[PDB]
Amino acid sequence: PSRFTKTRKHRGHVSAGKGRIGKHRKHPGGRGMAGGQHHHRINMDKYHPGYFGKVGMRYFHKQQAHFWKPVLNLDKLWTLIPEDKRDQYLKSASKETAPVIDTLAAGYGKILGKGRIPNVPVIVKARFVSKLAEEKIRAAGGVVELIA
Amino acid sequence: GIDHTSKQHKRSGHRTAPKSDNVYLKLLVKLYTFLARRTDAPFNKVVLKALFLSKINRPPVSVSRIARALKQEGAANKTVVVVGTVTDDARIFEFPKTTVAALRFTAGARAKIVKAGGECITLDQLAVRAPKGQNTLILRGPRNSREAVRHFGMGPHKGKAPRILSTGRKFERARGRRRSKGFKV
Amino acid sequence: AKSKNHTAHNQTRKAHRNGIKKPKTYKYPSLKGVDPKFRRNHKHALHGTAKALAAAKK
Amino acid sequence: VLKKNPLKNKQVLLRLNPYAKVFAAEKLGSKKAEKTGTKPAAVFTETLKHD
Amino acid sequence: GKSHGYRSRTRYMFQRDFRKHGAVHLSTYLKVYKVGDIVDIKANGSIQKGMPHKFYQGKTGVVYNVTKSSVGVIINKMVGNRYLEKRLNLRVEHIKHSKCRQEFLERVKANAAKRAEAKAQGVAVQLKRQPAQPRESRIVSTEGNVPQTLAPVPYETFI
Amino acid sequence: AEQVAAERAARKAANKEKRAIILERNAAYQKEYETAERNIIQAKRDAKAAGSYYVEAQHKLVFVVRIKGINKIPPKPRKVLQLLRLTRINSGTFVKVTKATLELLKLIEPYVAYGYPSYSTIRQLVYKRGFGKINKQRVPLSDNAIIEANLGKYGILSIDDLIHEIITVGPHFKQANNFLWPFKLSNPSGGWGVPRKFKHFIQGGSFGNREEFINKLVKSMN
Amino acid sequence: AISKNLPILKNHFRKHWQERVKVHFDQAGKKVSRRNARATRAAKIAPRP
RNA sequence: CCUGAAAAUGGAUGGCGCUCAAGCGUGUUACCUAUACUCUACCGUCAGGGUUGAUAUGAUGCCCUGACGAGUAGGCAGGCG
RNA sequence: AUAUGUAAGAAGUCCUUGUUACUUAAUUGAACGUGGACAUUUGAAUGAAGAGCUUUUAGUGGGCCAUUUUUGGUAAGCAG
RNA sequence: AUACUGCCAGCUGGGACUGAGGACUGCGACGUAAGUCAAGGAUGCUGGCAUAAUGGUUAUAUGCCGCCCGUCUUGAAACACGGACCAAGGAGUCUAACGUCUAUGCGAGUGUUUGGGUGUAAAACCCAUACGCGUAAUGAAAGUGAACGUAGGUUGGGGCCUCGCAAGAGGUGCACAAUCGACCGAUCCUGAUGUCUUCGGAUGGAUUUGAGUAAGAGCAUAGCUGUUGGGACCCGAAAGAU
Repeated sequence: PSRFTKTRKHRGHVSAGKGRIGKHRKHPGGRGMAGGQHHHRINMDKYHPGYFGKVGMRYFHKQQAHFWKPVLNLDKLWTLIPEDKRDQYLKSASKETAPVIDTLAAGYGKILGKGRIPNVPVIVKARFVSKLAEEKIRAAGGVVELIA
Repeated sequence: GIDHTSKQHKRSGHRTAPKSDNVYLKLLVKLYTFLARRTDAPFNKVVLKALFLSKINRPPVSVSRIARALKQEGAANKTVVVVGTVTDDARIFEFPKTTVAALRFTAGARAKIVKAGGECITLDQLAVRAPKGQNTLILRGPRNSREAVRHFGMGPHKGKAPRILSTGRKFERARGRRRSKGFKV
Repeated sequence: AKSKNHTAHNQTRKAHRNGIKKPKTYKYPSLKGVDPKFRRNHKHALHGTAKALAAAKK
Repeated sequence: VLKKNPLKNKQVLLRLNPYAKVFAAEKLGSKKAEKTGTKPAAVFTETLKHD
Repeated sequence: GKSHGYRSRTRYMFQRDFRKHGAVHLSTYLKVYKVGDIVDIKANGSIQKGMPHKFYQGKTGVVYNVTKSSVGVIINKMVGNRYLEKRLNLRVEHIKHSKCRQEFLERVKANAAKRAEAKAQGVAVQLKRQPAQPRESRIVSTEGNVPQTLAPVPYETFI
Repeated sequence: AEQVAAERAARKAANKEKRAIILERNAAYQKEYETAERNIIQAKRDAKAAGSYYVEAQHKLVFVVRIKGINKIPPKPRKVLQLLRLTRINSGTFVKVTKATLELLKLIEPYVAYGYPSYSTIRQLVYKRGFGKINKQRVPLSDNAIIEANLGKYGILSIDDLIHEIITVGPHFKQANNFLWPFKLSNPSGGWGVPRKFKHFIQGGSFGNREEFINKLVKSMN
Repeated sequence: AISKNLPILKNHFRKHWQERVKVHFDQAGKKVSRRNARATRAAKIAPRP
C-alpha cells in the first residue's frame, strides 16, 4: 500500500511536510541514544527514569531453567481437571474420592492462594505452595502434597 | 467578517457509521438507527452508540461479570445486554439461567450459558424480543484495564508504567528511581 | 550574532487558545498532606461509623 | 421558502397581527387628544428666560 | 548577574507598617481555623517562620489542614494555561479570616428567614439580588431651591 | 377513521381562539403604551404648573449596534462584544439597563452606537429583521406559531407579545431577548451623517450613546 | 536522537548487516529436496525403517 | 504670511495646475465607491433533523434544514493520473 | 487609575444524635455521617453556533512592526 | 396658524435587480356562508427569429488593473541566489525491532507455514509435545507472593425497574472519574506457642514504598502515522585508511 502513504499526497509541495525553516537534515540531534545525559536528558528524566547507572548485583552464567517456576492460583486450580470429569468431581464433593491435580505435569511450579475454590476436597501435587494456598486447600478439605 | 467565538466547520467528535465493513454489523446499525429514531426508548440510542464503538472501547464482558450483574437485587431475571463479546471465565463454578444478548460469544461462554439453561441471543433477536429495551441490563467490560492505558499520562510522580521492552534489574531501576542513585522520580 | 533575549509576547494568546479554565473540583478531596494523627483517628472513626450503619440497616 | 416582510404585505401583517385591521380602521396612527389648558407657573418661565 | 531569591523584591511587601511594628496582638493567635475556612494571606514581616511566598501574599485560599501553630491552605495558582493546586503551611500570624464568605453566610441566613416568612404569608419575597436599577420618575420642586445660574469663569493667572 | 376535515376544522377553531387572544392582548398593549406616554406628558405638565420639574424615568432599555469591524479589538472589549452577541458589524441587540449592563456598555463604547429605542423602532426591527433561535438555528419569525412554541412557557404567544416584553422590560425580558437572534442590520441608507464614525457622538462621530437618536440611526439601517 | 514517550530499542544494525542477510526463499524447494532425499534413501535401503 | 531657510543628474502638495483657491480654520449637506454590511441565486463544509414504503431504487438512498467559507509551516480527508 | 486573589449555594444552610485509639476537665471539641425542614425565584448580570477531556503526532523554538509604559544612548530605519 | 421634532398597522407615484421552489397539505385576508385572493418563491398576453441571431472558442483593439518564478528570510520585483531552451531520467524507500490508533479472527488464551503430511511440484490444503507473548507481582537478592466483607464503604454515574393525566420520587446501578479502606511484595518495627537456644516468625503495626490484587484481555495478522539502527528523502566536503 505505497499508494495510501502521505508521500503520495506530498507530491507538489516543496518541503515534503518537513518544514522550510527547520528542514529534514541528516541527524540534527545525534544518532541513536546520543546525548542522553546532555541534551536528551530532559526526555530521559521524564519518560525513562532510572535509565542511567547500575543497582543490583551480578549473576555470572545465569540459567533461567533454575528459576522456571510458573505460578498457579486457586481460582484457576480447578481448570486443570478435564471438563468432562469436572462436573462429577464438583458434585460428588467427598473425601477419600478426591481428584488428583498434578500441577507439575500441568506445567506449573508454585501454587498461590488467589482465593475461592469450592468446598470439594482435592489432592494437589505441587513442587511449591504458598501458606494461604495450603490453608485454603485444607479448608476445602483436600491436601497439598509436595513433589519433585 | 464574523468574530467567531468557536472553531468553524468542527466535526462531531463522535463515531457514527462504524469503521467496520461488516455487512451484518451494518445491518444491526440499520435496525437500531430505525429503532432509536422511531421508539424514543433511551436504550435503543445507547445500543446504537455502542454499535458505533470500536474494539478497545468494547472490552470483553466475562460470564463472571454477567453473574455479578445478575446478583444485583431485582436484576436476576433481567436480560443481560453486551454490545461486544462475552468471554468465558473459569474462576466461577455456577451460572444462572439468564438470557444474554451480545454481538459475539466465545465457545466457552456460549456453552456455559446454554448449559446453565439460559439463552445466548443476538442483538437483532433482542430487538425483536424487547424493542424498547424492556427489562434489560447493559454491561460494559473494563475499559481502563488495557495494558496500553497503563502507560498513559506517564511522568514524574505519576506512577504509570514506563514504556519498556525488557523488565528486570538494570532496566530503569536506577538513577531517577531511588534515592541511592541521585533522586526518586 | 546577538539575538532576542526574552519576551512574553504571544504567550497569553497561546495560553487562552485552549487555556485558563479552572481546575476540576471534587467532593472528597485527597487527605494527602493532612496530619497523620488526625488520619489515624479518621480511619478508626470511619470504620466505626460504617460498622454502626451496617448494623443499623444491614 | 421566501421571507415576506410585514410593514408591507398587508396579508403577512394581518397574519402576524389581527389588531392591525382595527388599528387601521380606527386610525390609531393619528389619534387626537382632548385639550385641557393647565397653565404653567410663572417661576418656571422666569427661570427659563433668566440670563 | 541576576538575583531571584525567595524574598526577592519584597522590600515594601513585608515591611511591617507605620507605627505598627513589634509584638503582634493576641487576637490573631486566639482566632481558630477549621478545615474549609476561607483565609486571606498577608505575611507578617516580623514573624519569619512559616512565612508565605510573595506570590501568595494577598491571595485567598481554603483551609485543608490544621496543625499545632499553623494551617494548610489550598491556593489555585496559574501556571501557563491552567491552574495548579498549591498547598501552603502558613502560620496564623500570616493567615486571616476572609470576610466575603462571612457576608455570604449572613446572606444565606437572611434568605432562610425571608423564605420562612414567605411560607408564612406568600408576599413574593424575591430572594435573588438585583443590580442597581435605573432611577424611576421623580419630581423636584423649587421652594427655597430656585435654580442658580452658573457660567464659565474667565481665565486668571492666580500666581 | 378519516379525520380528513374534522381535524382541520378543529384546528381552525383552535386557531380562531388563539387569534382572539392575540387581538385582545394587542388592544391591551396599545392601551398600555398610550396610557404610559400620555401619563408622562401630563406629569411633566402638572409639575410645570405646580412649580416643579418632572424628572423623566431613566430609560430601562437600550438598543446597541456594533459599529466597528472584527479586526484589532482589545481582549476585554472583544469579550464584552461577544457576551452582548455583537459578533459582526451592524449587528444589534437589546440590552436591559442595569448597573452591570451600563458598565458593560461603557467598556465597548468606542465600538458601538447605542441608545434608547422607541416602541416604533422596536416593532419595526422585530417585524422586519426578526429571527428566533430555535434549537441553535436562526429561523425567521414570520408566524406566531413558532414564537408561541418557543416562548409559551413565559406567556409570550405572539410577535407583539414578544415586542411588548422587549419594550416594557418584563420579568422574562432575558428569555425573550435571548430567543431573539442578534439583529443583522444593513448600512444606514442615508449614510451616517458624519465624515468619520469612530469618534464619540458628542465629538461629531458615531460611537457612544445617542440617547434617542438611535431610533433615527437604526431605522435608517433597518 | 531521542524523542517522545517510547521504549528504548536496541536494534543491532551498526555493522554491515546487509552482506549477511539470509532470506529463506528456498524453504519450499528445500522441503521438496528433503522429501526427495528421504524417498531416495528409502528406495536405497528399501526393506529398512 | 514673510526673514531666519545653504548641496551637489532635472523633479515633484502624486501630476497638471490652483490665488473671494482647486490654500488654511470651521460649519451644515449632497454625491462617489471595498472581496465590508443587508437581501437573493448557486457551490462546498459543518451541525441538527425527517424518512420502513405492495413493485420503480445497492437508508449518510431521498429529503427538510440553519450556520459558516482568508491562510504560510503543518495535519487530515475526498479524489485525478 | 489600570491590572489582580476569593465568594455570590443542593458537595448548600439549621436540630435529643452516631463513630473514633485524635482532642477535651468533661458526649466538651474535630472530622465523617444516619435520620429530618427547604418547588416552581436553588439565592447577582450577560453569554454559552454543546460540556469534561483522553491518546497520539506535525511544524515551530532567527522574528519584526504599531498608539502606550519604559531602560541604555546625543541620537538612529539603534539596542533592550 | 407655521416651524422643528416624533409617530401613522397614512395615501399617491417614478426606476432598478431577482423569479429560487414545482402532485393538493400551512398560517391568514375578503358582506362571517359555497368561493376568491397580493396568503409556505411568476405568472398572463404578444412579437421577431429558428439562425451563427444568442452564446462558446479564438486573435486583435479598447478602459482599468497586472514587477519573475523558485528559495532562504523579520522583510524579495530586487543592485540576493538557481534558472538560454526542449525532451527523457530525477529525490521520505525497503528492512529489523517497536509506540498510538483502527479493522479482523479467536479469546484466558493466542500464533499452522522451524518442521512434518500432502499437492493440480515455491501455491494450496492439513498436523503440536514445544516456543514466544499473555494469564502475578515485588525485591539488589535470598525469597515471599494477591477476598476481615454481597471483591468493601462514600460521591457522582448512562441504562434498566416501580411509578400518579403533564412534576419529579424511589430502587438497582455496568463503564468511568474522586476519595476512604482491605489484600500481595519491598522497607522499618513489636516479636507467641515451640525450639538443632538460635533458629523458625505466629500476632500486631508504621506521615514509608511498587511498573501490583480487588469477576482476567490478550495473542496474531493487516493499514495509516510516529521512532530508532541501517546509504536511509536526493546531491554535496576539507579529510582518514588499505
